[PDB]
Amino acid sequence: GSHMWIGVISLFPEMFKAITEFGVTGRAVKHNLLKVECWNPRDFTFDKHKTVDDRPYGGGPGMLMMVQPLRDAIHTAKAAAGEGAKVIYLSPQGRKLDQGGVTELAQNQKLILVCGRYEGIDERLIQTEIDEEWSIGDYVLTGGELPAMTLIDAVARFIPGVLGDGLLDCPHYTRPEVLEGLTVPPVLMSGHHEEIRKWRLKQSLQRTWLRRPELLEGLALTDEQRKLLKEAQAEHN
Amino acid sequence: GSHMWIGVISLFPEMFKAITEFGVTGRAVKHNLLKVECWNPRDFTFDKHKTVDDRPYGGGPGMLMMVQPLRDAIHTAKAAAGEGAKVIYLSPQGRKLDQGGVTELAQNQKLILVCGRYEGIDERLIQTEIDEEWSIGDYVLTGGELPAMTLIDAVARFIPGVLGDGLLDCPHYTRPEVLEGLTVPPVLMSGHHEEIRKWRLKQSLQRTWLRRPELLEGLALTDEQRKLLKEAQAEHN
Ligand SMILES: Nc1nonc1C(=O)NCC1CCCCC1
Ligand SMILES: Nc1nonc1C(=O)NCC1CCCCC1
Repeated sequence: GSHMWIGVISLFPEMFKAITEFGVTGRAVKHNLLKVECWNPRDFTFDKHKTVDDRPYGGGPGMLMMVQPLRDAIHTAKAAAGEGAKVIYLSPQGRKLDQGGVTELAQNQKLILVCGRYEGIDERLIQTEIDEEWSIGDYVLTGGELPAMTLIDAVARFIPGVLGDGLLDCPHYTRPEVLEGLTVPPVLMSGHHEEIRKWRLKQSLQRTWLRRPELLEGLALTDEQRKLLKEAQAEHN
Repeated sequence: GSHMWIGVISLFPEMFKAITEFGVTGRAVKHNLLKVECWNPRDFTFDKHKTVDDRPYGGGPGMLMMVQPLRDAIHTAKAAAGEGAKVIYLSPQGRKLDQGGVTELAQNQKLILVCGRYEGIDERLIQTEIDEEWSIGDYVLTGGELPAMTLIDAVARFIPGVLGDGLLDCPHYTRPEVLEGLTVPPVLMSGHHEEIRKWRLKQSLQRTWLRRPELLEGLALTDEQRKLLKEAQAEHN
């Protein structure tokens, strides 16, 4: 119902087939719940070799994205989007993406994602063309395409019809009942939905505490969560 | 020279064309510096509909990856890799990936990346088949393929011949000298390499301090870095 439009600026638009042609996101595109539209800076060049990079002022080992083709591609995308479109640049210098951030971005009906290549883009373009800068993680990649697709996949899950709480997920079990000597926890076989809910919640609480203690600090646990966590920490001791 | 082999278990192997056919990583594959080999659990099914999912014990809204096809695919990949291969599962419950973690993973000559779909995989498979669990970020995606590709792209940068310090990157500038009233910092035009190096370092220090203060805590700054940062904080005031 509340479909989403995402414009993409990229030198390798065919990379985005990975999300538009496969799985849940592929279905979302086919069903017109999500639309991904790509513009290639190479198409906006004029020199006879279609040059899309340029030398950095001050010297340096690498190259930067050439301003004019990239600038023109962005302007074209903005015009196609109309008013309301938020322009986002993916880079390690951006705001750290988390699920809260995903929910925020997902409120936007229109996004334009600029995918950097080489050593990046001109700083003045960030000032004049980019509304927000985001990062998917503290690591370095060869291009902004994978971060853009990661963002798209993340926000797509919030679009109505695409699918079917601060804690890590509980463990999951399926057939067979015994796998290499390891049995399914009896509570999951019991058929008692309330016990199953509490066990799963307790497991999530235990796993978050053991693996990601800092995530617990940012939460105000319910009475039930405080109790189950206490139980888990007592059993762990 | 120190090429890398990465095995992938995925229901959508064609997604990985995004990294194997394009850009820096595409070149790495063509030049045999990086090899990405995929196995599809669907190929290991036997039922007439090639079923790759299964119902979770204890009930629940979603489905899990079916154990037998996934187990068989993993075993096949391991056999193809031989000894030394580290098997990695991508999920939000994994160890948080950062650049330090990328450098660690990049030491491995062989990796096998298991890409979960649906609600995930059986916990006992994690215990019996998975060596390490990693996460690219605190957000939820539809599948492990994008995280796997993100990891591959990240570690590929450390392979010799693929390409050409705790701080955020400095701003970059290219042509033209004036862009919508915004000029290139004169120091980058000066031709004085030492001044340019110090300005870039100071900019990185300033940006890290303003955007990601916590990253500074984890660093032991050099005498020069302490001074340039002090200068930046004085100028900011
Ligand atoms: N990490 C990240 N989070 O979002 N993007 C990231 C990245 O590593 N992007 C690669 C590009 C970014 C532009 C400069 C060239 C490298
Ligand atoms: N975040 C992440 N970091 O690594 N993987 C992530 C993820 O969100 N993976 C999606 C899959 C994970 C298996 C269960 C179904 C969802």
